[PDB]
Amino acid sequence: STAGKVIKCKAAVLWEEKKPFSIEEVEVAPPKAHEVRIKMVATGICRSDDHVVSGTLVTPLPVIAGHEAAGIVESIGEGVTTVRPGDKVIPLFTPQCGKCRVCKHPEGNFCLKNDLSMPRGTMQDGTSRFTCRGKPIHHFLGTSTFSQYTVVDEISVAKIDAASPLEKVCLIGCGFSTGYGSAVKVAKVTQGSTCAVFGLGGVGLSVIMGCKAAGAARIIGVDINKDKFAKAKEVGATECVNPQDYKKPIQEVLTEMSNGGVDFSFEVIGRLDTMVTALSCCQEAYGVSVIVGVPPDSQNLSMNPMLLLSGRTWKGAIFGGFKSKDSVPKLVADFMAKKFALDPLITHVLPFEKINEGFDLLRSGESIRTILTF
Amino acid sequence: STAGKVIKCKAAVLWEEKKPFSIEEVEVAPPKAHEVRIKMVATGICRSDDHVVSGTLVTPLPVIAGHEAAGIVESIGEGVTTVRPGDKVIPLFTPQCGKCRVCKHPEGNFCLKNDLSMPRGTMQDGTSRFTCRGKPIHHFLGTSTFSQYTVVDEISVAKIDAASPLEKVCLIGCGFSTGYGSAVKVAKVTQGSTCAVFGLGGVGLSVIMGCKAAGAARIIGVDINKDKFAKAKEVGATECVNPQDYKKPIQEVLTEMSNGGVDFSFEVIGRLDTMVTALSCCQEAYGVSVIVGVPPDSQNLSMNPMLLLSGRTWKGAIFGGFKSKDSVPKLVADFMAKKFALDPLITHVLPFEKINEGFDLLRSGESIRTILTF
Ligand SMILES: Nc1ncnc2c1ncn2[C@@H]1O[C@H](COP(=O)(O)OP(=O)(O)OC[C@H]2O[C@@H](O)[C@H](O)[C@@H]2O)[C@@H](O)[C@H]1O
Ligand SMILES: Nc1ncnc2c1ncn2[C@@H]1O[C@H](COP(=O)(O)OP(=O)(O)OC[C@H]2O[C@@H](O)[C@H](O)[C@@H]2O)[C@@H](O)[C@H]1O
Ligand SMILES: [Zn+2]
Ligand SMILES: [Zn+2]
Ligand SMILES: [Zn+2]
Ligand SMILES: [Zn+2]
Repeated sequence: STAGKVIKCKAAVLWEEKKPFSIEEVEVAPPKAHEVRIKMVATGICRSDDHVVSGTLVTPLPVIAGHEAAGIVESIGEGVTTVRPGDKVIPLFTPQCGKCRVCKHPEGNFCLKNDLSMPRGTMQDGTSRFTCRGKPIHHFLGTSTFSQYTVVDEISVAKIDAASPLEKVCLIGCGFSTGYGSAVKVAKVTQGSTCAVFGLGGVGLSVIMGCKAAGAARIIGVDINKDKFAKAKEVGATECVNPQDYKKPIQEVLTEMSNGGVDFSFEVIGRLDTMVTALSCCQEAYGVSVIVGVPPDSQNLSMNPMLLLSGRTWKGAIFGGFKSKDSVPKLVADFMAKKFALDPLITHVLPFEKINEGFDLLRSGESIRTILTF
Repeated sequence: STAGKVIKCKAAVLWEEKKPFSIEEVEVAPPKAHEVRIKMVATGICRSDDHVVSGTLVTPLPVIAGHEAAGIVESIGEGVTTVRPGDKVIPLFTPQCGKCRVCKHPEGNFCLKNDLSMPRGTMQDGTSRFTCRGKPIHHFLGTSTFSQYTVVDEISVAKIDAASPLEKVCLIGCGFSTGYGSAVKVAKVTQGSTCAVFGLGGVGLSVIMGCKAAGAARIIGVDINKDKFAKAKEVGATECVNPQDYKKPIQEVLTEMSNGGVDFSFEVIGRLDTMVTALSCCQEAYGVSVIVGVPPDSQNLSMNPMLLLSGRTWKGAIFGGFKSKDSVPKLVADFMAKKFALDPLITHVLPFEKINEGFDLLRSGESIRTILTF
């Protein structure tokens, strides 16, 4: 009838680097103790899944990527208590073991039981829940959501509102929370403040919303593509500056506009130079700059430490600084409240079989966000 | 009888770069509106006064340096209300105009009316209160304390406790507050935490005390001079590590000891490399590293931004992050309380006429702190 045993579905497998995804037939073993098996309803395509493909983000291959999705619980293993079959959920790429040095810390969120630091591409027990033909296939993070079914550990799953449109809230899985959290939890934006966001992409758009929910009073969005300027404005940016029309460094034109410099700056592109530029357009005495992302293959940036000496702060974070298991559920509750919208972000919805087409839209172009539906 | 007119005293003048101080006879004009004239009782010799000498710290010459001192008020100009003649005071190199964008900010302390950003070497009105023979001599910061008399603006002076030993509390003028504040106000050390302090000098010693007052539970002091290890221990460090005996990078031996890394790290040497090293020995998910000092002639440091992405913070500050006019007075009150001691810092007391000898002790050697008495 149901499941309590091996399943057979299609999943997008990466056998080799820089090769497309091969839609294959795989077997998904039943959940062991404290594991949960989920049937995917939708998964978004994020830059990091693409790194894996390039070999930039180094994790054991073949693998089953994806980490930004929402689904419905099919079956739960022994000792599980946070979810029940039928429950809407969101796989968590940043766990919440809830008892490490970091989980217990009032601010920390990068659970020690994560798998990006030193990826293993397995489950918490060190075995894989996947095989294609006779070959085991590795997990991605603790999610591997580019499969019709996946198994995740209980500290890597969040139970959400049962009324949740899983085709839209899947965003809270990475893209949206990463940006939004950077503003409201990491930089801890104050109201009346002036903010600058470098990069008007999806995560970028997310920050501008956090800055807005946060109460900010002025949000300058900066990008060298005039095209991205409308949604940003529509979603929250009060200004949009294209550094390509100025005849001077924009850190300069930025400090001039902010009359001393912005209160908080966000670098959501991942560029080294822009990393330093965003640092300097921040008010020298009490400005806070946040790095939302740095490519897995990033090199060292040159910086003058006198930049920090005045009184400036430089932070980083993963997953918008949010305690994953505790917060994901609340972001949904707020989305449900009518609080924020997620629609201006979804620019494309494709059937899951057309994954490689999703990556093309992504890889080169403008597709703010492509959602793969199962 | 008294003063309400020009005074004639000796001051240590720097006519040219990399030339010793020449004890000369200068005339100190009476305080104009909102100025205060102070008779120096003692002034400490700090690294930054020496930068000036080297040309590293670029300010208009000839000048009358010094900025770390305490004294007694002789006469006050028009509109003055915070001090009365006879009052013990401490000149403030970081003003508190009390009404700028930064003074009004709940955290900011680098008043916009300071003179290190773009030094003028004058008073707030843009004229000099000094002349040697017929030649005007420039001010240093808004202090110029290497004179038997000096004139400072009212936002650059702090009224302290009348019972205050001015030969010891002069420290609160730079050295002590710069370190102490870095721990208790900038990093905002929490109790039970583990801290690491790179540099076991005077300011360095000051941080270890702030970390201690702060409630910390473990303070590793690191320096490549076994000699500095006793006072540090005596003043607060629970451990002292000399990176020269290890066969591995100490960021490594540091993370090993802290089992993940220290909660807060302080770089009080001013070295680029050590700047990066201190950043990495901090707990990756929620570690906070503070730069207490960077030489005026510092170059760019190479750094991998992935260091910040985990969740680490990097701050800087000037004058221990303290709102100068508001806080100096309290540090004295606390010192008076019997709270902390300032004695283990003063390693030498010389008569003011032997200034150049003070710089020698400083320039090359071990003299934790040399106090010049008038
Ligand atoms: N030199 C530049 N100056 C300004 N804007 C730039 C520059 N180079 C690129 N951009 C802009 O930055 C944006 C990049 O975002 P996307 O490519 O659309 O990707 P997004 O998902 O929004 O951000 C991905 C980035 O953020 C990090 O979290 C992640 O690691 C990755 O580095 C685009 O709007 C692009 O025009
Ligand atoms: N590579 C190194 N590793 C470890 N310790 C070092 C190293 N190089 C120097 N030190 C130690 O750092 C200390 C330097 O402090 P001092 O020279 O005594 O000067 P201090 O006043 O304590 O600090 C001055 C420094 O701090 C900044 O606020 C200021 O701008 C200046 O750069 C000494 O104990 C010295 O042995
Ligand atoms: Zn944990
Ligand atoms: Zn992602
Ligand atoms: Zn001010
Ligand atoms: Zn000083």
